[PDB]
Parts: sequence; C-alpha cells; structure tokens
Amino acid sequence: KLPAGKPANKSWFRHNLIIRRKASYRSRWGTGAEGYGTGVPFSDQVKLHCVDNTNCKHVRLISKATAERFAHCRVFPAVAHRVSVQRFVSRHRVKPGNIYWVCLLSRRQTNTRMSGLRTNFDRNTCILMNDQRVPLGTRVMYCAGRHVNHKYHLKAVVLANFFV
Amino acid sequence: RAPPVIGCTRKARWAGIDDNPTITYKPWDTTEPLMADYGWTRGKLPKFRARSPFHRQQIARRMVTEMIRKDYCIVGGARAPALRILADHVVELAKAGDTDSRQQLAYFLHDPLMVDKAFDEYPRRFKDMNAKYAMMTRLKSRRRTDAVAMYFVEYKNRDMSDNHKGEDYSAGPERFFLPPRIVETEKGIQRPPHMQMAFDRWASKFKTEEFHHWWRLRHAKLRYWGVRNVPHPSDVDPLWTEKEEEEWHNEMLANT
Amino acid sequence: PSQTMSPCSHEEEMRGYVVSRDYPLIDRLHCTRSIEELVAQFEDRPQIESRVAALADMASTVSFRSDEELLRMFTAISAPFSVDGRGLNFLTVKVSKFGRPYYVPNSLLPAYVNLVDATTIALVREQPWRLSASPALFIQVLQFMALIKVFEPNKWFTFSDHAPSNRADYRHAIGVNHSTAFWGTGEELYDFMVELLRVPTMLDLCTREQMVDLLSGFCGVMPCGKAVGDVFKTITDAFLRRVRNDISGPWSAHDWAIVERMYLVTVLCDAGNNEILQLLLSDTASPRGP
Amino acid sequence: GYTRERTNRHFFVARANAFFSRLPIARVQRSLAMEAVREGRMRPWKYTKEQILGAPVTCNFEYNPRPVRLIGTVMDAHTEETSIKGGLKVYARNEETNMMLWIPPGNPKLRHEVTSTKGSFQHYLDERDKWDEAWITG
Amino acid sequence: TRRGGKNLAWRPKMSERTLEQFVPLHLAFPRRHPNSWQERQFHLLGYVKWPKEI
Amino acid sequence: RTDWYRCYPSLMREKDRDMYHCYYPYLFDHGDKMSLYPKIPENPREWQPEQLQTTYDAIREDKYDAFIRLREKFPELYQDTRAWDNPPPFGEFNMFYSVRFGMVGVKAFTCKDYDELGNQFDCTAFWFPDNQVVKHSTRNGEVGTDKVYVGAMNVPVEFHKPHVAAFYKAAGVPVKHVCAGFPITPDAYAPVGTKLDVRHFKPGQEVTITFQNTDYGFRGVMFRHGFDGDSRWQRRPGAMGTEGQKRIYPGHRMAGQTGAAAETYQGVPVWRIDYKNSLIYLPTLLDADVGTYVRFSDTINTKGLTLWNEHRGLPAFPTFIPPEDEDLSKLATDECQLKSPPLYMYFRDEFPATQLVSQAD
Amino acid sequence: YARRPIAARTMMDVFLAEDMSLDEIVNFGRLSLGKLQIALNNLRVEPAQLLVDRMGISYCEIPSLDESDYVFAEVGGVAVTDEEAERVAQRWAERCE
Amino acid sequence: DSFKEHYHRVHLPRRLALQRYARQQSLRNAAKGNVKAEEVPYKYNRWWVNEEHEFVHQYAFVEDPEVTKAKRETLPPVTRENIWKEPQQTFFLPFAPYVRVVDYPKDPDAKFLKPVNIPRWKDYMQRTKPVIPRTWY
Amino acid sequence: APFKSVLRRHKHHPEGLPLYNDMSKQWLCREGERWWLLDARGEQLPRVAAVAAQYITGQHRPDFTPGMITGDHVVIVNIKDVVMVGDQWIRVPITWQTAYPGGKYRIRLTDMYERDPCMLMWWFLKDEVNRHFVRKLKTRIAPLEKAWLYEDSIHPHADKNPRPLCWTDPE
Amino acid sequence: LSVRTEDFFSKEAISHARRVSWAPHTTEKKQGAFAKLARSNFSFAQEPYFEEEIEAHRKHHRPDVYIYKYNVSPTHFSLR
Amino acid sequence: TVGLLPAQLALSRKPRLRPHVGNLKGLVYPLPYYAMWRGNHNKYTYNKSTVCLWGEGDTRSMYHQHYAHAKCPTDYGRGGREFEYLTVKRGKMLQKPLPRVQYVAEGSKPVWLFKSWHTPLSSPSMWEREVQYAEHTPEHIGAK
RNA sequence: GUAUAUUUAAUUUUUAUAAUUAAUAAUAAUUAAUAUAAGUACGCAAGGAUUGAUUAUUGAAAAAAGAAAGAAGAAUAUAAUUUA
Repeated sequence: KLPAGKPANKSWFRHNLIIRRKASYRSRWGTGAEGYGTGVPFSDQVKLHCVDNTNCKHVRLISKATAERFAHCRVFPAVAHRVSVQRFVSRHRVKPGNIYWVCLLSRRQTNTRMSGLRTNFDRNTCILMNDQRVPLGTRVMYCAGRHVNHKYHLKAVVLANFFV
Repeated sequence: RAPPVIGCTRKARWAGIDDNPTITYKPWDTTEPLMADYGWTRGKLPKFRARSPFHRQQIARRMVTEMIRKDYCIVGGARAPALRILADHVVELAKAGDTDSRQQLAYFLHDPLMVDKAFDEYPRRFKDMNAKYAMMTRLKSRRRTDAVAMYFVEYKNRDMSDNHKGEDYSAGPERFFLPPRIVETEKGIQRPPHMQMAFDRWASKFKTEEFHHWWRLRHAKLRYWGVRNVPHPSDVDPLWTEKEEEEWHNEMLANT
Repeated sequence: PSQTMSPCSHEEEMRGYVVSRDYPLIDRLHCTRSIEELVAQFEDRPQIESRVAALADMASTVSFRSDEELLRMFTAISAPFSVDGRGLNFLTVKVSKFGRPYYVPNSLLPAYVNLVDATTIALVREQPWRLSASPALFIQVLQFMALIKVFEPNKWFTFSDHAPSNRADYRHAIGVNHSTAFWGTGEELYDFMVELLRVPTMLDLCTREQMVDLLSGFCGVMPCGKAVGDVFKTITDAFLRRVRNDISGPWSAHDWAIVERMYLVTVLCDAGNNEILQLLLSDTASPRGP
Repeated sequence: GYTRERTNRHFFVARANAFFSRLPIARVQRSLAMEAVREGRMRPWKYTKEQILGAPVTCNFEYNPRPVRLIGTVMDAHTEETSIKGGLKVYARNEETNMMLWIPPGNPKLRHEVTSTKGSFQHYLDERDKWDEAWITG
Repeated sequence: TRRGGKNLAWRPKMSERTLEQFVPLHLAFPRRHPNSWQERQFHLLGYVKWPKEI
Repeated sequence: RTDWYRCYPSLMREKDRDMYHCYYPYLFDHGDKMSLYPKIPENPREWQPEQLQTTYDAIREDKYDAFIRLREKFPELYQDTRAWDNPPPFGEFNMFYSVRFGMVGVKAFTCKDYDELGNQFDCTAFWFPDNQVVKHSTRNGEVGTDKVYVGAMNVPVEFHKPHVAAFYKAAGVPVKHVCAGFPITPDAYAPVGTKLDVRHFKPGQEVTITFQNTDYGFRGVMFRHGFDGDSRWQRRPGAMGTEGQKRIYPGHRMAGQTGAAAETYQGVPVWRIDYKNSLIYLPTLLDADVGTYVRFSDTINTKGLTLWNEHRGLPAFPTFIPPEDEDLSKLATDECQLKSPPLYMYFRDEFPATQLVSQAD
Repeated sequence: YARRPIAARTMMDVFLAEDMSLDEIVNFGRLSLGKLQIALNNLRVEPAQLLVDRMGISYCEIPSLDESDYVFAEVGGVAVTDEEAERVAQRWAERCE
Repeated sequence: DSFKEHYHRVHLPRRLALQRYARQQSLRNAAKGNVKAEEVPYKYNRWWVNEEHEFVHQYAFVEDPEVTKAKRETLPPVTRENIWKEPQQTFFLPFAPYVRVVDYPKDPDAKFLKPVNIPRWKDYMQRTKPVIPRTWY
Repeated sequence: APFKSVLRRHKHHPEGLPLYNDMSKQWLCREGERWWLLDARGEQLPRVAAVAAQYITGQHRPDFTPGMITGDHVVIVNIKDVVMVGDQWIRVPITWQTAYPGGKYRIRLTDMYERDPCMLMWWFLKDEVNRHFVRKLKTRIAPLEKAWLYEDSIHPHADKNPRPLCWTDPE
Repeated sequence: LSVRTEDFFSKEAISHARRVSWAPHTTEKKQGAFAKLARSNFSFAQEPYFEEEIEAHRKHHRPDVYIYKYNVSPTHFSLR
Repeated sequence: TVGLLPAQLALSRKPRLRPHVGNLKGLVYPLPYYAMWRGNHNKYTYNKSTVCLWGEGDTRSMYHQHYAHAKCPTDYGRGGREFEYLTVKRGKMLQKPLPRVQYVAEGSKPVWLFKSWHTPLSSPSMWEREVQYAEHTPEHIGAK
C-alpha cells in the first residue's frame, strides 16, 4: 500500500496516458455510428496492418488511446510484430523488435465525420514512421483518411496517393 | 454530433417518446396482426406475467382460442388489453379473408374449427365496423385467489353475429356444457348446424359417466392437496342425470 | 365575413366583456359588467368558482367604479366573514404527508388578495384624492380591511387556534412558503390612510359618526386591537373639539349615543378620555346607553 | 436527503402531445426536404428497395485539395421517398481499399448521384458477398 | 476537492494572495475607540474641562 | 474547465474614488448645484486647522472651462465624452442593463440540417404555441424583482384544475396550459395579454433551454454515476494521528431515482426560425421526451462579452411586434424562414487552412 | 369570452366551372353564405330554407386560398430565369391544349 | 434551525418592516400634496483611473416608475425591419483585425512603407476591449 | 407523563417556525413588557451584548423566574458604530460548521460586519443567551426574538416610546 | 457595426488632474515627445494622498490678510 | 476578417466564461462579472454599513485632510471588496446643472491657446491657461 | 477493514409561479498538434524564443400550496380515424 497512512491507486501515470469515459447513462463510448465523438480509441496491444514497402507487415500499438479524432495531437508509438522476408535498404531492414511511430490510415470500426458521413474500412491500416515524422516506406498501398491531411503528417500526405 | 444518451436505453414504465436519432432494432415485423411484441413501452402490448415469452405466447393463443369459441372471456390483469388487441387482430385477419391470412390464423390458434368459424362469421359481423371490434369491461369483483382486477372481454355487434345472437352473459348457464342462456325475445334463434354438432359432441363427453368418476376423483385430489372447500367425494353428486338430461333436451328443442 | 354565425338565444349570448383595443397584439379581456349584476351573481350563486369570478371582475373594474358602487361592492363582499372568526380562512384540502397536516386554502383567498391589491392601486397609486374626498369610502375600506385580517395573514392559513400557522410570516431558502409568505396585502393602503389622517381636511369633512367609525376601524384593523398613537390622538382631539363646539347648540340622544360609542372605542383601544367620561357622568338630561 | 432529483412542478410535468395535432410535423419536414431540393443539395427520389438495390452510385466529396471521387453500389436505403431523414449505403472499392460508407442526403459537400436508372439484385448479391469476404479477411 | 464550504458569501473561491489586499489593517471604520476612553485620553493629554464661560 | 481568473474586471477600491483619479472633472454635490469644490460648511466653527476652504481654484476652473469648451465645439472629436453629461434615457434598450423575458415552446420533433459548409447539425425543432404575457410580478417594488409570466398554449376551460382556471380568470388572459416566469428589468415590461411571435429571438443568438429530462426510473450506480479529499493522515512516520470516516458523507454517488429533472442547457446557439409555423430549430439534441414544455431565455453574456451589442446586433426590445401590412396567412412556409450564419468557421471534417497541408480555392 | 358550440361535423366543398373567374367565385360564395346566414336567422320553400331544414346543413364558409404551392425561383441550385419559366409554361400549355 | 437560518427567519419580516417605514416616508411626502415621486441624484463621478493606471467605469442605472408604468400599459413600437430580417452574427470579429497583406507599397517586403493606420499584431492581441473613454462595444 | 410529539415543526415544513413574540403560551407574558432604546455608539460589542441580554432575558426584574420567559424589548441602534477594543475587529474569529466533511466556516468579525452588523450583534446576544440558558430551545430562542437590532439610527418602533437604556461600566 | 481606428488604437488612461489639456494634440502621452525627439521607442501608492494645489502666483505670495479668526484670501479661506 | 481564425463563441469545448450560471440568484444583468469580486454572488445587498478604510462608506462623517477636500461626502459608497461596479436604484433621475465658471464677464470673447506636445513641456506656454479672458489679464503689471 | 442503529441516496405522485437568507458539483485542468506574430525580440555566429486563437480531452441539472387504494397507456406509438 502506498502512500502508507492513505493508500492511493498505483495507476496514476496510466490515467494520464489513457483517455477514459465514465460509463454512465449520460456518458458512454458509442459504437461510432451515432455521431462525432462516439467510438473508442484503440488499446495498447491492438495489432494492425502496416501498408508500405517496408518489410514490416503487422504492428502492435503502444499508445493507450489511438483514434483518428486526435491523430494529430498525439504520438502513436508501435512495435513491428510479424515482419516479412525476402529471397535475394532501411525500409527492408525492419525487425520484429524495433519500435517506430505510426500514422493512422483507416479504422475497421465505424468512423463518423462531423459532416454526417459514416465509413467502415476493412483493415486497420498504418505506416511506419521515424522519430522525425518521416515514413520509412517509399509509398503506400491503402487509402488514408481526412485526419491524415494535417500538417503533422506532411510526408504521409505526400506519399499516400488517395484519401477518403 | 451525437445525442447525450447513446444507444437503446430502457426508460421508465410511463415515459414519453423522443425522436432522437438512434439505431432502432425490432425483433421481427411487429406490424403483423398476430405477431406482436409484449412490453411496457407505449408501442408494445402489455406483457402479463409468464414464465417465459414462449409461455406468454401460449397464454395468448389460449385466450384468443377461448374468445373465438365463446366471444365473451373473463381474464385477469394485464392480459385483458392484450386479449382485446389480439381479438381485434383476428377480426382484421377474418375481414381480410386472404388464404395467407387464414393460414396465419390456423398457425396461431389451437382449433381449426374455431379458425373456420371466425373466418366465416366475423367478415359479415364487422363489415360495417371500422376499428374497434372487442370491448373490455372492468368487473368490480376481484378474484379472491390473488386479488387481481378482472376484465370481461367481449365481441361487438352480437346481433349481427350469426351463431352468437341473443346470448346474454349476465349469468352463466346451469352447466358449463349446456348452451348459453338466450334472451327471452331472441329465443327462436337457430345456430349453424356445424357449430351445433361440434358443441353436442363436446358436451356428450361430460354427459358420460366416466366424467362423473373423474369429477369425484378431482374432489379427492383437491382434498388431498389442500383446497379447503372441496366436499367429500361421498357427498358430491353427479353434474348430469337422466331427469336433468331430458329437461335440458326439452329446453334445447324449445330454443332451437 | 368568413363563415356563418350560428344563431343563439339572448340568454346564451356571451356578454359583459370587451377585448382590449389592440386586439391583434393585446388580446386581454376586460369586464364592463355592472357592479349591481356582479353583486347579484355573488349573492345568488354561492359557488366558490362563481364568487372567484365575481371578485376577479370587481378587481378588474375597481378603477372604473364610483364611491357608491364601491360601497355596495364592499358591503356585498363582507357577508361571509365574522368579527371573531378568521377572515380569508378558506381552508379546503388537508395535506399530511410529513406528519403534521397543513391546510391549503382554496381559490377564494387569492381572489380577495387580488381585490385588495386592485383597491390599493386604484385608491393610492392612481386616484389618491378619492379617499380624501369621500369619507364614507374611507370608512368602508377600513371596515372591510378590519373584517378580513389583512395584518394577521397567519389566520388565513391557521386551521385551529391551538396550532396557529406561520405560512404568511415564514420563508426558507429551499422553497417552503415561497408563494404564501410576505405578501404586502393592505400595507401600502393602510400606510396611505395613516398619512392622510396625519397630514386635516378629511376630519373637517367627516361627521362625528364617521369619525367614530373611522377610529373603530383603525383599532380593529390593527392586529393588537389598538390604533396607532398619532392617529388615535388626532381623531380624539378632533372629536373633542367638535363635541365642545356643538354641545352648546342643539343636542340629541343620538349625539349622546355617538359620544358613548367614542368613549367605548377609546377604552377598547386601551386609552381613556377623562374629559368624555366626566362629561357623560355630569350630564343628566338623557339616560345613558349600553 | 440534502438534494432532490425529481421535479413535480406543473410546467415540467405538463406535456403537449395532446395538442400536437395543431402543428403538422410531416408537412414541415416535407417543406424542409423541398427547400433542400431547391437549394440543390439533393434531388428528389422515389424508389423502392428492390428497385434501388445494386444500382451504381458516383460519390464526389468536395474535400480539399483534390475532391474524392468514388464509384460504388447501393447496399441499402433508409427511406423509399424524398425526406431529410434519409441516407444511403455504398460500398466503394478502390485499388486495394474496400470501404462501406453511409452517406446522408442534403449535404452540400457530399454530392452523391445514383448514376443508373435501375439496379440489379444479382449485382447487389455478389457485391455484398465481396464485402463480406473482405470484412472477414480483415 | 473539498466536499463542503461552498457558500461563496463566507468562503469565497479566491486565493489568500487575492484576499490579502482586501484584508484591512488601518481599519478606519468601524472605529476601535470606546466612548469610555475619551475622558481618559483627554486627561492623559492633560487638557482640562474649563467652565463654559472660560 | 473554469477560468474565473480570466473572469475579473479591472479591480478598483473606493478609497481610490478620489478627485485625482476621476477620468473626467470631479464634481461635488451642493444640493441643487454641482460644484468643483467641497461644500464649505455654513458654520465656520466647523472648519478644521490646516483645512483650506477653496472658493476659486484657478487650475480647476481653467481646466474645466477648457474641457467644456472643447466638448461643446468639437462634438465629433469628443463624442466618447458625451455619456458623462448626457446619460442614456431609461426605457430604451441598454447593453449592460436591459434583460428581456423569454418564451415557452413545445419540443416539436428532431431533424438534421447542414451549414453552408459540410457541417451537419442534429437539430431539435421546438414549437411555440400561442404565447402571451400572462402576468407581471414584483415583491413589493424591490429593485430587480420584476418578473414577467408568459403563457404557453391555449387550453379549454375543463382542462385545468379549478385553482388554475381561477388564476387565469383573475388574470383575464386566455387560459394557457403552461405558464413560465422570467426575471426582467422594468424597461423590458410588456402589457399583459401581449402576443409573442417566434421572431422575438434571432437566428444566430444564444438561448438558454430549460426542460425536463426523460424519466429513467430508479437505476443503480452503474447506470447513474457509473464508472466500470483527505481528512487527517500522517505524511511522515514522525507521529500517529488520523481521523477515519465514521459515517456516509452527504456527497456520495449512490443508487437512486435518475430521470425527470429540470435541466438547463446554457448558451445553445439558435439555428433556424420558422415564424409561419412558429418553430425554432436548435442544433442540439435534448434528453427529453416529445411534448415537454421547454423554456427559452436569452443568454446575457458569453466569453466575457454581451450577446446584444452593436457589433453583433440588437434585439426587438421588449419583444417582436409584427408590422400591420404583413399577413402570415398570405405567406407560404418557405417564405417565412430565417437561417442563421455558420456557427463554425471551417469544414470540421478537414482542418483550418492554417493546419491544412493543401487547400483548394 | 368564448366561441359558440360546434355547428358542423362533416364538410363538403362546392366548386363552380373552372372557367369562372376569381371575382365570380368570390361573389357566388359570398351570396351563398349570406343567404344561408339569413335562412338560419329566420329559422331561429326557397333553396336556402330547404338546405337549412331538410338537408340539415348548418354551416358554410369561404376558406382562404391554398398558398402552400412553391414559388420555384431555383431548381437544383440553378436560378430559374424568367425567359426559361415562360418557355416552360408555354410548353405545358401547348401540351395541355 | 441553524444560527443564520434563525437570524434570517426572525429578521426578514423586520427588514420588510424597515423598508415599509422607508416607503412610508415618501408616502407621507406624497399624501401631503407633493405627488412628485422621490428623485435620486445623478452621479457624474463614474469614470476612474485605478491605482494601476487602468480605466474603470461604474455602471449606474436608475429605474423610472413613470417609464415602467408606461411600458406595462402601452404597446411598444413596431419592430424595425432590419432587426427581424438580419441575423445575430455568431462570431465577434476582432476590434483591431490584423492584415499583413497590403498592395500599396511596391516590393511589399519593405516594412518601413506599411501604412500606419492598419493595426499591428500587438494591437490586434491587446485590443480586447473598447477604447478607453468608451464603454459600449 | 408529559409526551412531546415526535412530529415536530421543522424548518422544511410549510407550517414553518413560529415567532415567540406573537405566540401565546403559559410561560409567555408580554403584559409587563417594557421597551428600551440602547444606542451602541462607541460601546464595546461584548459589553453592549451583555447589557442588552440582561434586559432581554428578563434577569433585570426582581420577579424573575427561570421557567417564565418574560423580558423587556430592547431596540439596539447605531450597531454600525459599535466599537471593538483593538485589533479584535480582524483578530477575533467566528466559527460555524455544516454537516458536510469540509463543512467548517472560519470568518472574521470584519466579514460579519461587512455582510450585516446586526448579524454580529445577534451572534453575541445568542452567545450570552446560550451562556445563561442552553438546555431548552424555547428559552434559547424567545429572548433573541424579544431583541431588536438596527444598524442605523432609524427604527420603526417610535410608536412605543422606547426609553433610553442608561447603564454604567464596571470601571 | 464595422471596423474602425478608434477600435484599433487605445488612448492613455490618465486622470483629469494629471492631464495637462484635453486638446487633440495633447491627447497623446508625454513620453511621446521624448520618443519623437530621440527617434526611438521605449503606479499609485497604497495611500496616495495629495495636499490641494494652489495657483503658482497666489501660493508663492500669499497676503497676510486675516479676519476675526479666519484667514481671508481672494481665493481661499482658512482657520487660524 | 474572414481569412483569419476567430475565437469560437457559440460552440466550443473550451471553458465558456460564465461564472454566474450557478452562483447568482434571480435577475442577472448582462454586464459581465459585475458581482465577481464579491465572491461571485449577489446576496446580502441590503447592508448599508460595511468594512471601510479611510475615504470609504462610513468615513464620510469623519475628517481626513485628503478626502475632506478630494472627495464629496455624498460620493462615498461601499467597502473595498464590496465596491459598486453596478448599481440599480429606482427613482426619478435628477440631472443637476454643471458648475458655471465664475469671475468671467458676460459676452466676453476669450483667447484660445492651442496646447500641443510639439511645444516643449518646459515652456511656460504649456503651463499657461488654454481659455484666456480679457478680464483675467493684469493690465497694470503690463501683462497682455 | 468479519440491514439492525446512526448515516447517506432517492421518493412522499401536474406545485399556474425556482431564487430577499440557509446549505451545496467543477478556486490555472496542465498537457499535445498546427498556424499567426516572424522567420521578429535576442544572439559574435549557427541559431532563435515569450505568447490570449483552433483542435484534441464530449459533456452540459431549479426541493416543499389543491382534492388520489384500478392500466400516468382505455395500451396494437393519433387523448376518439369513419364505426354497427
């Protein structure tokens, strides 16, 4: 127990890290199909697809909260999980232990714009990024979202051909 | 933007209807006549107590079948409005008269003979009636068993009804297996031959003596179980005798 | 025209009321019914709603009435009340959810309160000269306010003298008695009347009988039963001057009765007029009254 | 009990559902739909589910810098007649992206137009199968 | 975080730094000199109660 | 969450209300005359030692005379100084004083509308039935207690309770189903029986919405207050002194009746006015049932500003009086709608051009 | 202070030949309304009396014009020019004739 | 009944009585014959420069009983057409909007030729309130 | 035996709480009551409170009886001019508390005066009345209602001729 | 209304006594003159008490004129 | 302008500065933060005497060499933290006439001196008097 | 730290009507992204801040005066859809 004499919760740091919505009748995480602000950011261990020339193919997230609504106000670190192989350079020299940032390109969950549009992509998509917010892959093999049009994702915008 | 309370949320029993945009889920086509969901919301029929939704459906079927067999039915509690609405739906099916409607009513009810009776008489009985075909009176006499309000659910336009014409239900007949009382001014009416034959066959069973033995055995069973006012099977007397049979036969011949 | 006016008998025609001039914007309804008709309704239909409607019409029409009409109005309205009773105590429903019942007055009490407010507005804020001009109306209003315990509104809500209520003088921040506490019912009118007496032309115009009635009305209106010191002194001085000036001239048994009534009023107001007492004791021309 | 949660004041306990018949809600809503039609945010449509299912729709979303151009089918339609409370589902399929999206009518930026006068239920079925397979694989 | 003391008329939601300026030190009014001390101060200063004619 | 530190006007203390602080010339009161000097007491024995009784101060006289001459001969240059001597009249709308009553309207329905940009608003349409000023109230004339009671919707005689019917009969206003109250200022009064039109508000103003929440009945802690300081304790091991909790404190989230309650949304922008059908659309969704008698008031300030002002606009003080020639029965429903200007500045699906990688224009 | 009780539970519109002018229609409606009002008043042979007594009608009105129609000044976001509107009207008239 | 609850319970009627006495003052003054209502003096000294050399204004409003009665009795004037035809602007544009763009000086890179009449960024940020003497926006 | 009902009069009840001046009880007698005027200008607040309480509670009468609540009304005027000896105006605390955990209110006589000086005088009178009678609510309350407080020199009791209250300090 | 230079630029918050004049040319701050001359750019006490000022010529030469027990001057009285 | 991004006023997640929403009772005037320094409440407004320093409400009767000459006795108000940022009082407003300059002839034409910062402050012209009346000129000392 | 009493939450059912005072939920939420200022202040130079807006963090709440043992629904979302 800590502090002795008045024990507190040892989850103080993760409270700052994560964003939690009090599950009350007036406050809940919607299904993402009712309107803007409804949904739920991804947890830590979520596995998602990484689409680019990089050898990596699957990425496990590290951020306690990941969503398109705040893809520009937060950093999404992640670790390559299932890397591909070749049969024969930095893009192809990824390892299943290295840690890079990621840029959301789509969510398999129902995403609602402020315009009333609702979308459901088929794959949770991301791309590897260096600490300087520059993607490791040469190009992309999936469509980004409106959130990826922020200046915080300038190189991602340059590479990604198609948006949604 | 999203509403403050998100998702299908249960409200108070008597609460208003808000048009906030929410995903609505219905178990099936509630607009179907006899397939209606039971609930305490305003859009649903009241759900009278039952051991399960299947048991509630069985109770609804039994109530509707009894209503068809004898227009008047006395039902206790929340099941009275449900029975009235189901009777209205049956009348709507009969007025529609489609083969699919008849097959649906056959699926619902327990008695194909009663299905035929309804589809034969209700069309002409309620041809001139628009919406409300069943009335629901409330009886000031509450059931001593559990003190539950009793409702007399009846069909309207009895005069236009063919097999139920001149029937007065102020008091039941001398025996439950005898034809119901008939108004004095309507004593000459004659019922359809098929319904008359069906009723006669049903009554013969009780006219049999093995039914008297079963009745005495029921006296014994209730006495053993604990029902207090159950006279001893030695003191009980048969419901049906020869002199009573001939008197009731004369009465039936007179009434026609 | 836009449709047909279905015919109806005169007995069933809606009359007695007129819309406001600016109907498209102001759609209020005023009552032009005669005071005699209002009093006849009040007396012939003793129903609570009928009396409430009559009182509402009277309150609306106070400013349009004359002195005699107001006198008739007050005389007709002062019927149900008694002297010792608790005026404006129209308690009908009893609510005892807490454990100590409280009795909620019916719609009659608001009717009388609104009538008093309308009378105050008419005779103070609009036509302050009417009370000075007409002493009879001055006495009638004071007698009405004495008959209805305007200065003891707790009696309006009390149901038994053993458990007097405080719905008229208690008010908590949470919300208790917010709509029944601290009504200025008759305070402004009483203050204006006191000022009129204290400034008299009113007493000069009044008659000795009118002065006695005025003093009695003041001592009755005051919750303690005694008139204000200054008002009592002024009325007593005026009455003594008039008695001394007129006694030398012709005098009557009615005048003696008036003097005796004044002496009794002083005693009730807890003062004592030694000069009046000595005059009555010394005089022997006529026998004294009760 | 230092606080209260329920109000029993007449103002709040009162409801005007009885008097609601004085104002025509449906006429007002249809007038709003016609105003949208006149402004051009949407065009009138009177179709049934059988008629519309499977029809090709072209969506032009006027985002920036480059407007988003998509071609999809019609998975479902909320209502069968012109109304603000409408909406239409589409299954857009780009090079390697399969996105199923609900688009509401009357939005000035999401110009969605059913490019064909009719649809094929067989096309709807096969496109739905494709979407189901993509979703399962994802 | 306090669960009471929310009557702003007596416990205003302002800091001690903000209330220091309003804390009075040379409180001119209400006065702090009782009437009983007037004669004592007079005598201490040494003045005398001369008759009105003087 | 809160910015009370931002919410503080320029502090001043009355000890500083001195002749040397006044922006304009400091004027003393001598009864029926205003003077530049303190009133010299008539009894000279009251003069104090070292006290100067000024009768003609050349500096003050010259400065005041120059000030007055400039104000009189250069009104345009010194227009802002006019308010010093020519205060605004009473009974006219005042930016910082005038508070006007509101209205009562039923929650008609819900719909969805779109801004000039691609922003979607879930609008709630509230119907305003026959509304009239039912009563005027004041607690014995106390300043600031003036209140106006406004009716909601006509109703038969048999509908109300006897006491409510008696109240409406005494008022003389047509019987109304509901009657709300609004504290106002004297200048905002309107005569009893006045007719209130939906145009009393403006398409883009800010309204306070008071309503009753939908009744959810008796619900548990997970439903209401669902998520699933210190009194005395020793920070160091120096000593042993503590105060445990010996009861339940009054503030304790616990299971109870959640539902019906007078909720009040503050500063909801108005989105659309339809004065032909008497409807107001607010771009928000209420947790209330259809038919609830909502009360609309006018928000008086926002972000340290005032809702009514020359920069934004002014209201139809005291209320909106429709012209004479116009006849609503001679107008269609589409000819009688007032749409608000955009609430947001950019397309909320995207980002503002400053934060946007590339923009099309 | 109140309206007179109900006087009509069923309604039926009466139209004249479409060629009749608006002034003619208004005049006919006003004449019929006046005659029926006089018949009711005298009730409290002729067609008005026959209608009031035998048929039983006890109400008649001349409701305002249905102005709910739309003034389409713009279709699909495109302004409707006066020349285009006149051309469309002429085309519709020609098709009708 | 708490201490302050009891104090206010006892004194609120007493405060009402004191206010009644104060009103009775003017009521006597009126019944004497001087129907004119009590007049409150106008205070010219309301614009100040506080200790920190900041402008301060005391807002004083006087309620006229005659004006209040007139408002309660008579109809108000017809609403102006502009008031009910134009909307209430949802934004509050800056008092001193900043526009670095200007086409007057050739080679706009030169700062020393920018017009002085347009605001600076410091002015744009600082001007959150009306000019010093003025109070209304 | 005597039985006081559990169903008491509560501040939250519509019937409300009474005013013992207008009540009629076996232990209330306003017949022998007098009216005094106490000008508290330049008089120490505790001394003024004690002097006023002596007359308010009726202890100044030779017929005083603890059971009987009879006392003379005292109109205290110029409470604004009441004096405190030294720095006590800001160094004397007033402490109360609510049932809530935080609950505790510590305030200064300066704040009490700035809100309502009559409130401060009422506090001191209450302290005296509690010092002498604390075991009965009626005794604790009635004398306080007998007391009258006014910060200015204007009071509406001129119709009672309150005789000035003359006393001397212990010194 | 609209945008204006009055909204743009804020005046000096100076009291009437301190202000030398209300003229438009003197509207600006005193330090403005020094700033212009140099061609560059660049709080009341807790108890601010001032003894009343007097005209220069009258104050520097005050006649020693008195009355019964009060100093009398063409502009001021006093006690002595 | 339109190209710049103004502060959200109608809809925003940021704190909307309305401390009076749940702290004031009854009528609230639109004047922002008029009852803020009191503690954000509008109660206890019936008090006439408050805590006062020199030059405040109840010190008007007392004499203080500064305020006795630099503040009108009737201009005194409330205490420090109880300052009157906004006052509402019923009654008939009285516009007392402004003071009239004295020792000036009638119909006399004065001479105007245009003060400006262009003249150095040390110059006696700045300390001169703007409005100059012929009757204010000492003609026996030679002054013009 | 194994439903009694206290305690707390809520209720005591349309109250035409919140608030004179008692008590009571939010005394700088930092932080993160982008832009303005500005490529300015400053710095030998490379370099380069302070800083009120937008977004992200999604919720927004008022106790005390009227008549009472059926279903606050005559229950199938209309306070009568014609109805015999």
